Amino acid sequence: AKTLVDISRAQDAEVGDGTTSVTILAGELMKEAKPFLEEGISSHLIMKGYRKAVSLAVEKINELAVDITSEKSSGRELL
Amino acid sequence: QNPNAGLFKQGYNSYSNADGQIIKSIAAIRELHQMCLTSMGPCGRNKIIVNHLGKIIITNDAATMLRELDIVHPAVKVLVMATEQQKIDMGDGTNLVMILAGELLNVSEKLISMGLSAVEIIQGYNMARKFTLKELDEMVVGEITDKNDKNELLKMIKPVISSKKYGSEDILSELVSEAVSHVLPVAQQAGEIPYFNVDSIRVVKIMGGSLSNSTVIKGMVFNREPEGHVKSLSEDKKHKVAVFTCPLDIANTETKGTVLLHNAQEMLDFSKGEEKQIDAMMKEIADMGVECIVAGAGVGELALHYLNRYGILVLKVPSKFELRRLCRVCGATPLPRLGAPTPEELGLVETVKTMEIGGDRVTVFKQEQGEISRTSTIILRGATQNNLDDIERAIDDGVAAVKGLMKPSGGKLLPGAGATEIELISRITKYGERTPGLLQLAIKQFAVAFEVVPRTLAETAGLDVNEVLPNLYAAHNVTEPGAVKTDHLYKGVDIDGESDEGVKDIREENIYDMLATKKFAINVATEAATTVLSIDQIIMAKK
Repeated sequence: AKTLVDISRAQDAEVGDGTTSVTILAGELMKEAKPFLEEGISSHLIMKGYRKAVSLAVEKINELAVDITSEKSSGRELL
Repeated sequence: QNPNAGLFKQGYNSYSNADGQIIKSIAAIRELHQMCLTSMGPCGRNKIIVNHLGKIIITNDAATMLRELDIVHPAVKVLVMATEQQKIDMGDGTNLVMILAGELLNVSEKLISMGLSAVEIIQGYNMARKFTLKELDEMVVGEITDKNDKNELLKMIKPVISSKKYGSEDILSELVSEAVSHVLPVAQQAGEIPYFNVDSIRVVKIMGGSLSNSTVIKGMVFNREPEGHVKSLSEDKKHKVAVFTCPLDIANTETKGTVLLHNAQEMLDFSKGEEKQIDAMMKEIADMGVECIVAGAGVGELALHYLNRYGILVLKVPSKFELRRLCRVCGATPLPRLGAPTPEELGLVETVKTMEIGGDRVTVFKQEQGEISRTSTIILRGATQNNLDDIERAIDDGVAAVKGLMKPSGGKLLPGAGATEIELISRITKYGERTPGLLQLAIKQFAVAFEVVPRTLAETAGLDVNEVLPNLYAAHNVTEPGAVKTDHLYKGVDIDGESDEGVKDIREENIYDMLATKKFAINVATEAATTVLSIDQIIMAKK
């Protein structure tokens, strides 16, 4: 559980926002993996399943995140 | 009222074979055997251990973990002492020695319960060990030419980083192999004089950045401040460096010599005396061409003022271990006195500068061409402190792997990733039916004990034991329509992680195991299990 505190201190340092949400998301992701242990699923495929989901998530966030400069806007009208 | 028979000594602990202590001793090792089963392999993980002093040590290496764990049963201490044999000599394979020695006791448990004598169990492993040593010479596929090329080092270093830290093996291999090529001179076909040591590669770390932004320095890297208004020296060639054990201050008497002021008359004489004496000693050093002074002891206030006017870089290294590696680069030597820069004892550095790497400005120590350095340092960067400390322990295992390139069978290699342990099964069982007598029981079980390596890699990877395991036996055992066996000898054990059917070939990823490391690990694991099986009684006393 100290790891959740260690990543929270780095969340407030390198970023400064989402210190509480990063621990809840890591804890809820831990809660979703609880029935996986009771069924006998090893942790290797559990790690590779989430690492692939995050890889597909970052690619989707870049599509969801809108950063525009010369496209139908300028450095002013956007703000 | 109820007496006790069998103990004539004292109320201390007496462990005899009558109650099956030889099984209980293995059961105590089995508790720590599964500990190493969660270590070896890319699915392994570091263990968090809090020292009695309130210090947290995090490392993936199991041999380092054994030093941080309190061992109770002395039978485990025999395996710990045997584990240090693998860490001190070859520096790699500690997971192969401990897990195999624990499995050699597991397969021997079936022989003890069957009624086979423990003496014939030891005699069977001694005959099976000599049969294995003869096969390891004929199982060599490729051989390292010892070219010391950067591309040739990436072949050996990649599997060493593997089964420790996964996914960074492509980035870390370029960082480790670059520092190895810096400390190795230019030579070929000469094994008389050793060159590469275990201290030639220093590992430093800093918070921030990533592994892709890390670089490799050809010399020692210092993370401290220059301690003066001079940030760095010039680019001129062959700067002189002087190492001083005496602190920087006015020359005093070796015995006592405490400065005291009786009256104001002695105040102006002793204050100006420290100003004239230090300036006279620092001027003679700067006139000889020495632009850098290494002070092992403390530095006075008036000393830093005169070094800034002469443009001399200030460096303080209190650690004597860092001074030893400093002498191997420039050639400087610590002088017991102050103010006598003898040119024979001085060193020469090509380039010394203060650059900002990782967010903080550090003063490094490196070279260019001349005065070739035998010591290098790798700068690590990353946003995760837990994974950063694990890489520091993983590089140290890679440094010892480069040392295994020396005369004792350094070039020869065997296919790894479970391909070696499974192939030994068919070769030992071939000699089982060849050797008549009661030795067939221990020889066959000696080959079955090698099944723990492929089973552990398949179990920790989430693969079904009932699926991959029968495919591993069919991979190394095939029926070829001919006298000469052919096709795939490269089929190993695959960790998967994405998807696959069956197994994969070792020739694709070029994951190989050194002969000197594997051959030495078998002899240690055999003698370690020999000691445990030979002990039928253990006598202990309470502390």
